Amino acid sequence: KKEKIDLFYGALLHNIGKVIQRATGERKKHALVGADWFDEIADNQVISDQIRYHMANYQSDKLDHLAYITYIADNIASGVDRTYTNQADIFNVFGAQTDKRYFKPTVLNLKSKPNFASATYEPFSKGDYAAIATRIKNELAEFEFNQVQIDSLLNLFEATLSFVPSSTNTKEIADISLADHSRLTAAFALAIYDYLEDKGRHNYKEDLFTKVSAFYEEEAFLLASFDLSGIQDFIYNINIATNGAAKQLKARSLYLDFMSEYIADSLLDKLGLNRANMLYVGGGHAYFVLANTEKTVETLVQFEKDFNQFLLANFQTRLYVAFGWGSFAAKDIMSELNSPESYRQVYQKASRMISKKKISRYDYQTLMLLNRGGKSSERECEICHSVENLVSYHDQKVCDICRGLYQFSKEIAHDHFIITENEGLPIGPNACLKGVAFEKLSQEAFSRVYVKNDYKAGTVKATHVFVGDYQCDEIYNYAALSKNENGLGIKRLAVVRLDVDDLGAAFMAGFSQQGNGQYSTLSRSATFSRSMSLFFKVYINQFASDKKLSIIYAGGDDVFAIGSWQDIIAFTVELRENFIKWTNGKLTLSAGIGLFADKTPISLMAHQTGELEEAAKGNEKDSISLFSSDYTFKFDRFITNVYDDKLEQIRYFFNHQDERGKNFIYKLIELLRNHDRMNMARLAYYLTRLEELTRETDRDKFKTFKNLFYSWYTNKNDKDRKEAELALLLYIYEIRK
Amino acid sequence: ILTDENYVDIAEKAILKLERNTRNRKNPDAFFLTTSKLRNLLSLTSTLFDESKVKEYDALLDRIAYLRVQFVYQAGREIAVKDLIEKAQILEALKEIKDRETLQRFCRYMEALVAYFKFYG
Amino acid sequence: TYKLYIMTFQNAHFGSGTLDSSKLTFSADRIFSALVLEALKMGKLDAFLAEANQDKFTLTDAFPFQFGPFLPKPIGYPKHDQSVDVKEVRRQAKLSKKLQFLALENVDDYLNGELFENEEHAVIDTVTKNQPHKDDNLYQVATTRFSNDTSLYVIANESDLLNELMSSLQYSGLGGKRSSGFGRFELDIQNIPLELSDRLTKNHSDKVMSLTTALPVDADLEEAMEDGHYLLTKSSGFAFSHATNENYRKQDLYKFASGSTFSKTFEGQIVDVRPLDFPHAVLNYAKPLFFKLEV
Amino acid sequence: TFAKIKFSAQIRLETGLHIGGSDAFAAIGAINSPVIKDPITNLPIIPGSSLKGKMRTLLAKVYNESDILSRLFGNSKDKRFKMGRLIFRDAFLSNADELDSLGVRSYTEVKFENTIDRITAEANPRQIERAIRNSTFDFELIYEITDENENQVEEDFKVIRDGLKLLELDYLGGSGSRGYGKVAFENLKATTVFGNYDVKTLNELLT
Ligand SMILES: Nc1ncnc2c1ncn2[C@@H]1O[C@H](COP(=O)(O)OP(=O)(O)OP(=O)(O)O)[C@@H](O)[C@H]1O
Ligand SMILES: Nc1ncnc2c1ncn2[C@@H]1O[C@H](COP(=O)(O)OP(=O)(O)OP(=O)(O)O)[C@@H](O)[C@H]1O
Ligand SMILES: [Mg+2]
Ligand SMILES: [Mg+2]
Ligand SMILES: [Zn+2]
Repeated sequence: KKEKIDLFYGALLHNIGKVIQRATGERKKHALVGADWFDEIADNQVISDQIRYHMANYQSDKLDHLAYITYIADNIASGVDRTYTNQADIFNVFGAQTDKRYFKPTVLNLKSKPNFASATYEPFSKGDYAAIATRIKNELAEFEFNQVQIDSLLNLFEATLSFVPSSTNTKEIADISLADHSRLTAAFALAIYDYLEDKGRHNYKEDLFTKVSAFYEEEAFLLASFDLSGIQDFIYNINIATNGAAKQLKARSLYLDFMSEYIADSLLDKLGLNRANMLYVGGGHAYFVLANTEKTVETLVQFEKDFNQFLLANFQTRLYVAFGWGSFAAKDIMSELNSPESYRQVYQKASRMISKKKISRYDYQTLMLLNRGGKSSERECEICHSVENLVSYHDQKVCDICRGLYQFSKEIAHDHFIITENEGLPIGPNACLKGVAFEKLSQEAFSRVYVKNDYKAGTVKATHVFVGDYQCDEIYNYAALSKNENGLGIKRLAVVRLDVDDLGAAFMAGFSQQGNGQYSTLSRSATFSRSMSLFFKVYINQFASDKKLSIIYAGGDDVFAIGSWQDIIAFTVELRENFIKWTNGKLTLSAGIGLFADKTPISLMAHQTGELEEAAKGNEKDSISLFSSDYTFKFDRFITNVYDDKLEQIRYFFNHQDERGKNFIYKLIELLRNHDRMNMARLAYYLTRLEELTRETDRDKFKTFKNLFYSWYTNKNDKDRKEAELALLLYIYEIRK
Repeated sequence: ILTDENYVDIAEKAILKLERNTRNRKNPDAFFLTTSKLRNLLSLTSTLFDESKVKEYDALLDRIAYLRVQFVYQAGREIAVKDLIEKAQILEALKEIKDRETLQRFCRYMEALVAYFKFYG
Repeated sequence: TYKLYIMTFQNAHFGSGTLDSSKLTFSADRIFSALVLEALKMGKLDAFLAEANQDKFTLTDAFPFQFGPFLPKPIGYPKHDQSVDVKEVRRQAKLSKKLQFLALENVDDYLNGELFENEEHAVIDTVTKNQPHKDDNLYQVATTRFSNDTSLYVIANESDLLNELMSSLQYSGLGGKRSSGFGRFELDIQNIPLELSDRLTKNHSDKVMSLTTALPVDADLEEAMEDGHYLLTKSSGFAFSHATNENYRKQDLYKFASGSTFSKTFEGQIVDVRPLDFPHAVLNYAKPLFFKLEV
Repeated sequence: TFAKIKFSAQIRLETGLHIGGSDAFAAIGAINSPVIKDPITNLPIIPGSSLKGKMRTLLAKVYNESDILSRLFGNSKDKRFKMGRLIFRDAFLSNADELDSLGVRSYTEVKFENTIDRITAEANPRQIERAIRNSTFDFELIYEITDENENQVEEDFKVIRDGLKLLELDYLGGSGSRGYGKVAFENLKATTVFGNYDVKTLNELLT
């Protein structure tokens, strides 16, 4: 803005003396450790004097001073009201009373493994804090405090300080990282200023320091939101005989990710705000903290009208943004502020406004001009059935938006994406999105540049989005990649669609089970917001490091990943066994894998996988659905029984022999599939014939196989038998010549 | 008598209820009944279990009458088969055919006797 | 207003923009455009079109008939009347988000608040047809396949010219790939229950629910946006004509939807959505037959 | 005058059928080609488009070079003949009770079948599922009499008669050169519902 450079950086770079006092172990009070440190790094006393007095209790009367705002916004961004432990797990207070877990404090990278908590990190890993603090000092030196570089500083915290706790001498705030706590405190502290500079006050010591309990009751914050509607009608507009099948499917789910990104980053500079206020962004849904005044509400209503005119001019009611705001006082604090109906129940008030506006979509003057007619069109866009601006891209007649999506699918491999003015694939009013190389930023004229899966600072001063993406090969080669070095593998490619089970039920309510409700704060759900986006948007490429697959989309709860079938099955086993260690077993997910032949269309492929996901949601909730709706196993007996226990023992038999070939395996599948009471006897006869038919050296190997196979045939609980069928499908598929 | 939901568990119990060679401890707990005397009984029923599929029941009732001949006759020769038709209630079940679906239920009942006999020793 | 026209399909393809999709019901505009395409080839359209511009006659889209006429789900009419067990009541708002049909026996309990776990009408198949030995020859056709007792019942004016037309739609079929085995039905004109014809109003100024897609007249569209809770659904497609030798496009009438709750129920149109420089009209029937909620 | 006469026949399968469709999952032992079925009853169906395209390609070899196929099956161009006057319906397997009285396990037999390489001499087994012999399906065929028509109505009747003799000389299914066809139309009667058109003299053209 025009003065908020003094307020935003000072309310963000305060408590960074809590890093150096953490690093080298000084005995000085932490309010001064970042105060003096700023002097040998930069020189701006107005930002500095907030950090000199952000504690506001060692010397409350020294210097109308904006550190008054930094004090109250530190209390409210903290879930509590304010001795050397690490950052605790967020899932220590999620759900049930389980073991305590603590993060190992590290930085982030594009090649770093997921840093899981454990019970062995109660001590204080002091040595990494030297490596953290020198990473700060190398990039805070050559740096300028402006709206150009208002955004590179946030990733400097969200990568490095992402696991460092805050105020470790405590009993409650054990899991609020300093990257998140500085992000929320700078988010609130701007919103007090936009709440106070609109009312007309200039002094900050009588409505903040003395009327704090009045401000604890004063409704001074909106919780804005939006909801991008019609996403799956836009993404899954693929059909059989689509000329670009998978590239358009990977482009449109990325297109609406940038559009959901640009609805955020264009509403915040229409206001006087920035990316600290955005508490979350996901698949269309995103949550803000804005100022509670008429100068910002009328900006929201105007921008909702102005942005829907953009969507209507390019999509014709396929997409619709729906705002909603809930005014709230300081009631998202665990200090018994009407604990049942206060925290979610004003986060729900903005959610009811979205439902009121998703149901009363347009108004008079738009719908009078929607169906004005006067258009003798002849050919339609054969993808999205639109009419205007038809071009002839590779002898099909497509529209103007779907033309750029083929161009955006060619520009998708780049690392940088810019907001041009008139350069194709529009995502806003006077805003178009373009893929661009690194040094082409000198050439092209832009307004904001988005960089994808990156943590380097660079010269672009960009905005760091995180889109999950991987390709080990082209999509049409994944069938022929399913061989081994021998040649033994079935030429199939599998598609998995994962989904976290009850994600909004774990986001919104989530933490109220432990305690009396003293963990139902904003900062827990803001840390839960990051940790579910930090997993699926960043860590999923580590799980797909060398696997022969292609993550088409991973965002929010949902993963959609085509690939070779040995690795896709290995992917989700490796994903969940990481994801249950990431969350201590809570937030179980569900998956559905489907084998498909070579050269089948992706719309036939992506649909039936969706049939298996919605079938696996209805097992009870927590299941994998291999290949077909009738292999719906729990994950808690698919990895520990099918994929690693039963398939290991079948593979241990059929490699230490040359006698029992595939014909023995195939006649077992008929016996496992029909399963009347008569086939129990016929199986007991079939194994006992071959027990003496074999050569008498390896008769114990067959007898320790057959009496162990007959054991899980007659169990009469069905949970030990259908697994044996699925274990033998995964063995013949691995030995298919 | 034997229904569809029990005739294999009946035949599982009948092999266990059948006696064993308690003496002659050279691979002991072996049966007095032998495999080849048992497969002579199933060779009667297995050629009706596949002509029940093809033909009517109205033509098979001449050989279904003959199964009471030879299950008695094989029981009269060796005392081991004599115990089989007592333990496994075969002469009771053979007089209760009356249609195709019990003929196939009895002929699957004889296969259940051969299956568990091969299984248990 | 008058007798409901029960129609038993057992195979039907209903639109929704694409060919890979098939909606359960078909709405007022389609069945009316079937009648005009029927009354033309009887040489009898001008007796129907002179009737088609009267206050006397009504018309209603399809709803499932499972031993009793059903109704749409009111759009947002149930109120938020319970901050307990958020883990599962959000899952309850998942199954009660694709329901869209309520029985008349208990539609008053829905406004009063009741869960009503949805029953099944016509599980939609998607069979992949072809054309042999051609270039680009794999289309895919969805199919509503009805559940052994479910019929559809347009609710219209009991008119003898209307019954002569809709006894011939038994043999021309509604919906999609008719002349390929879809949409052929058998009509059975029944009578209305007494507590349903009690509330088949058209001009009752109260908290009133629509039972068909209706584009209001422009004097009424201003005030109907205020308290209404509607869907919009984009009626469009190609105009069928025997007089073009060229497949043109309708002019994209954005209507309301059946189930749109409203106040001071408005009067609709017959919206000439003909393309530019086109011989005849494309009627695109849109006028409401409402449903009172509390009365 | 206006009329809609229909051709009610009982079709009959002297060999199997195989009308496939969506291919879900092979599952090793499971059927490599499941026949199309009625997804409520799980009885084998004959879809009407599988009749409608089959009897027009047969008549394309007879009446080709058009004009008499266009009015009986439609054409996307040619404004005279969109929705061309024949409205078929899917077959419904009438005798789901008469087959059970004959004694039958399920209505759809499974045929095992393979493929032998010319040099390796190694097999490659199918499981082509069929719908069994002498099942009867409900066959109905709405031909429409109109004001434009009754000049050529008699000459359409000498085509649909001939367009059902050819299905008795071709297969109407999938994999027809390997059997799986040989369908026969019996009790082929031409009733008139919703109309006034004398269907007497047509009924002797059918037999
Ligand atoms: N950008 C995206 N990419 C892929 N999947 C998405 C995306 N956004 C949403 N989804 C998936 O679609 C589902 C719902 O999307 P939808 O467009 O229906 O949201 P909505 O309109 O807000 O739904 P509702 O009206 O029920 O609140 C989510 O559960 C999510 O898994
Ligand atoms: N990244 C995210 N973080 C938190 N919540 C999310 C995210 N993405 C989507 N959601 C939530 O998901 C809800 C939609 O349900 P969704 O199917 O997406 O997950 P869910 O609530 O766990 O339900 P399900 O068990 O059916 O997946 C929305 O209310 C939205 O708040
Ligand atoms: Mg989810
Ligand atoms: Mg979801
Ligand atoms: Zn398009």
